[PDB]
Amino acid sequence: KCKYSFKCVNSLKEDHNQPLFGVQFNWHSKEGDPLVFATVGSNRVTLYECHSQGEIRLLQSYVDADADENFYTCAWTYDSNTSHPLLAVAGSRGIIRIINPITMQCIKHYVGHGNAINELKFHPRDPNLLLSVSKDHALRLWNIQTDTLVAIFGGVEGHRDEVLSADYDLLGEKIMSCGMDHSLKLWRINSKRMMNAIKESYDYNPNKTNRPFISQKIHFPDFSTRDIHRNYVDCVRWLGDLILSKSCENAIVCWKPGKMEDDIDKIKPSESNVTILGRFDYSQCDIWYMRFSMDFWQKMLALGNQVGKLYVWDLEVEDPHKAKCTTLTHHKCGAAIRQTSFSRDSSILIAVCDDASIWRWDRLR
Amino acid sequence: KGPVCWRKRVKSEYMRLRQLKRFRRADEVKSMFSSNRQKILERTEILNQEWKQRRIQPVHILTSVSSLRGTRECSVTSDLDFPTQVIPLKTLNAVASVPIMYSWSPLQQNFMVEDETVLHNIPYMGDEVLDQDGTFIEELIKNYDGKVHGDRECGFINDEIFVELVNALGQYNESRPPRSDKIFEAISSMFPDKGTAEELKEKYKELTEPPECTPNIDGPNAKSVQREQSLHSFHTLFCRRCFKYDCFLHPFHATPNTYKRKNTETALDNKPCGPQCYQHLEGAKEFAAALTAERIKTPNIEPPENVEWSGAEASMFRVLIGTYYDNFCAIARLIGTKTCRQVYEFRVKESSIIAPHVYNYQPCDHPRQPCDSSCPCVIAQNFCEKFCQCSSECQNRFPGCRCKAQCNTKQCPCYLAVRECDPDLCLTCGAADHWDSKNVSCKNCSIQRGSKKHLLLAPSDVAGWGIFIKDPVQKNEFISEYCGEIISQDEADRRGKVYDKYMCSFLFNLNNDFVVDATRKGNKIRFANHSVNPNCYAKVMMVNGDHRIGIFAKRAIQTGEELFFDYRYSQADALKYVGIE
Amino acid sequence: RLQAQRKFAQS
Amino acid sequence: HNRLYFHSDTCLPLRPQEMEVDSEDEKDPEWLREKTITQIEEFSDVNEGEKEVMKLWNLHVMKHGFIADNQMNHACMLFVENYGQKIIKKNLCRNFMLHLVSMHDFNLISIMSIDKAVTKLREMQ
Amino acid sequence: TKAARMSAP
Ligand SMILES: Nc1ncnc2c1ncn2[C@@H]1O[C@H](CSCC[C@H](N)C(=O)O)[C@@H](O)[C@H]1O
Ligand SMILES: [Zn+2]
Ligand SMILES: [Zn+2]
Ligand SMILES: [Zn+2]
Ligand SMILES: [Zn+2]
Ligand SMILES: [Zn+2]
Ligand SMILES: [Zn+2]
Ligand SMILES: [Zn+2]
Ligand SMILES: [Zn+2]
Repeated sequence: KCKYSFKCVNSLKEDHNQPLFGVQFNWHSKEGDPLVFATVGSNRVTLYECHSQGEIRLLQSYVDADADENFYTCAWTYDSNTSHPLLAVAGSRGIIRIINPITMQCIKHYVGHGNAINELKFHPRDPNLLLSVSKDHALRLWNIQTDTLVAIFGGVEGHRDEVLSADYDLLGEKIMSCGMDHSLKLWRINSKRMMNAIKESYDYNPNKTNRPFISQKIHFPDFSTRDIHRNYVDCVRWLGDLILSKSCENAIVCWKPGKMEDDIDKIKPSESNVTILGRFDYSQCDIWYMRFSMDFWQKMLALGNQVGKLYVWDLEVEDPHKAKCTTLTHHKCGAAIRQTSFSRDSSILIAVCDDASIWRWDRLR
Repeated sequence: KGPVCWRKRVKSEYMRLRQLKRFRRADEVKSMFSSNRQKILERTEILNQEWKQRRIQPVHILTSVSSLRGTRECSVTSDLDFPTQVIPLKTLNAVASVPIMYSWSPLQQNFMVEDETVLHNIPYMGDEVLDQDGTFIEELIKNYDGKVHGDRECGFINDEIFVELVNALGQYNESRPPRSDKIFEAISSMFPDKGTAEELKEKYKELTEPPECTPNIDGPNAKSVQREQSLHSFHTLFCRRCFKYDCFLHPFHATPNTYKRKNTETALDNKPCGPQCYQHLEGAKEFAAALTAERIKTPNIEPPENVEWSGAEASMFRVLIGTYYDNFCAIARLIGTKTCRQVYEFRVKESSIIAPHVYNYQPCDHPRQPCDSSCPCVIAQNFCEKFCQCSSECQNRFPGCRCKAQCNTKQCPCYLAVRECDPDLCLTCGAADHWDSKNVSCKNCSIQRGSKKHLLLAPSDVAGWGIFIKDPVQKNEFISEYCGEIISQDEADRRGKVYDKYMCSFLFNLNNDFVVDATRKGNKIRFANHSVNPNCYAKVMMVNGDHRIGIFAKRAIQTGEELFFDYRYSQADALKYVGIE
Repeated sequence: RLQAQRKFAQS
Repeated sequence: HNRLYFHSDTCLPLRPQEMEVDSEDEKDPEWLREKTITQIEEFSDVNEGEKEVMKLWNLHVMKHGFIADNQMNHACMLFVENYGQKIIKKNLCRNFMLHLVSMHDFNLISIMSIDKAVTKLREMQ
Repeated sequence: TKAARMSAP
């Protein structure tokens, strides 16, 4: 048959009715602490708390003073010294704002990008390393501790159009990115050049020197291909050493650089080959900017489509897939589902929509 | 044979191959999935442990002190029939926005770029536009011959599958082509992005595949080789104009009379080497002079010394005689591991073996005949240059200037022809002068020397980003070159359609053949805005065989002024904004 | 054919 | 004063202590240097070999910005003063001689500079 | 088709 089963315990709708483009559970909270998630839409970011059973408690909501600002994405981190949770939001105006919910104040802002930021990510091992990808065709890596721009991942072999998504690997050693140009580009950050640049970002102090921090500028990815997809690529995730990415092709494709045998850490930039291992079939997702997510243990994969249908897949399945996916639909959920988010435990599955609706799905007892 | 019958058979063959490869790979991928799941498990565990050590005190909420009624509220409604939740709204304040900029690589000199026949991206401007007017996207695809990556009936293709398809095509076919020319047309139709068929034909050859090559002279495999083969790579790949190998600015190869040199000079008598030199019995200098005199037309009583000649040594000898012409004295010193006597011996052994509007400038090489109405230079209405392989005294060459000093007036023939001085011809003014102190008596060589002024990036008072000059400059002083990619007029038209729709273009016309595009890679002056009353002007000067754009001050310019120049448009595409104050 | 994919549904 | 200026590579603002713009002399783009190395290696049918000596030369002329032919005598001399030590490590001595022969064929260097260069190279052997 | 381009005399 199929796994896993959920039921829709609650649905809530925000007051602006603008699309919610991002949702993120706070996976940083210690176990035994309530499951928190954030949503970004319109010009505001709002925080909610999940309580048994089916109740979602509205915790906090912040708005940008600029009416034109529109948030697209958010991501969670912590300040390892005071141990607070920290939330970052970025959007159309191309500015990254950092909300500290304990202080309920915007402590930091970074405006180096030329255009809208499509996605945000945090380093698994380093909470101060924030990766921002933009419509200006660039990825930027920031050290939020020293307020320094570590590196810019754009240039001659950079993306030709908007960068839509990026994802660190589990270990934080490499980045995979994708964008409108149809290309997925691999950027290693375990190289000496990068490891050293991060280290120097920490040592940087503006009160100590008249010079600016010299941000490394990487014009050349360690691998690149346009042979996977045939249109804009809007979501890319690392599945172990394999890549999961989607296009307006109605399937999430699981592929890898090189020939079947080739190790990911033995891939040279000139490499021509990619190998498709398998596909995750779906329907009626033709619009771009439709993201999928996974749970922490990467056992289940979730993607909402544009007609309010969510698909959930089992990543422990042997062979295609093909079959089979568990599909859950609701009669009042008809708008497009921009993003999903699992809680740290796989118990809850949030989905957010074009019509400002939020949908809570819980797992089996 | 049928034109659609090949494609039909190709499509079916492609479907059949994709199947069995996948049926076979399923075995491997299933093995790889488990392996990958193992890596996932280990690494998720390492992240999970690191999480256990951390305590974050998350999930706090605040209401107090009670709302003062001057704060807006956020309301969320629920299907669950629970009462609606209302929270005060916390404003995020006062972050300045930076003008829009798409990323670009920096350049000091222009960069040659081949035309791209298929655009690999459809610009997204149109969701807010709501497709109107859509004819623009349709006409945009017209310019690429309807070729976008990837538009095709078939779904997936990769190098591994592509080779198998060509092989399966070859076996399908009577025999043999051996490798078919008709077929690359058939699959190029199924794959507009992969086409043209000849590009596929070259790409197939690339993947399939060391003759003809010359192994390393400095190598374990050095072989005895003729002088042309040993130099075949340096001659064929070196650029005479800018002195690099496989340069970024000049597409054409050797002429190839340019690498041929004068046989002289000076064929002189030099002796002794010495002392273990090639002497002194008849045929030392005599048989040598006889052999080269016998070879040109169209003794040696002592026995030669017994030595062994390596591949490298012989090939190097064959190279050195081409350039030193029987000066065995010098050959032996450079070969180093042989002596003047032994070089001569080898030459003697070798002799007794038996063989079995403005147009972009390009050099002309019609070796004996003169530069007349058939010469491409005069056809083009351009002077011949130092790069031309014509006569030293060709009437169509440009002489330099004999100026004393700055030669920034019409009296300098260089300046008057809208040409910068030549460091190889303008030997009096100082264009040839000391390179390191780059400010020099000749003020007509700034573009060659990149003597550009310091420019400052800041939000324009006029539009988006603008550029500002740090320190003041006087009238007609050189500010900077307008660098960028160099592209054909056709390629500029395709890029232009999208730039015009986007409403901004960094396009600058160079000459009939090429346009300079500062969009993807360029330099700081690219941010200069348009103004009908500008403070700067543009000269397309001709610089050492290249056309280069120069931005100069039309007037005296004070510190921190924003620089503007007249674009030469009709126009309101879309400025429309000149000028403030 | 293949067309430019959009960000939102028609209505 | 104050107009606020920004860096071109990195759109971060320019603090008043940094400008002082710019003491550094412009420029050689680093990406161009990496492009050339990766482009030479791309050659099917070229010596290892020949590629390495070409890469060294390309980097050398790019670094100093040679415009003229009269510079090429001084250029071949500099190339041993700076890259000669690395040429000996890689056993590129004879390909560097081929380069000198080529450069003479193209009419850039005097023949007295072939000997004068191999002499200086072997003088540091 | 004539994409706008900058010019000089
Ligand atoms: N005077 C002017 N008024 C309105 N737009 C201008 C302008 N001068 C330049 N531009 C815009 O800039 C393009 C030239 S590139 C000049 C840099 C640009 N102002 C920027 O901020 O990035 C033009 O196609 C136009 O879109
Ligand atoms: Zn060149
Ligand atoms: Zn001698
Ligand atoms: Zn001539
Ligand atoms: Zn001629
Ligand atoms: Zn000529
Ligand atoms: Zn002159
Ligand atoms: Zn002059
Ligand atoms: Zn002069």
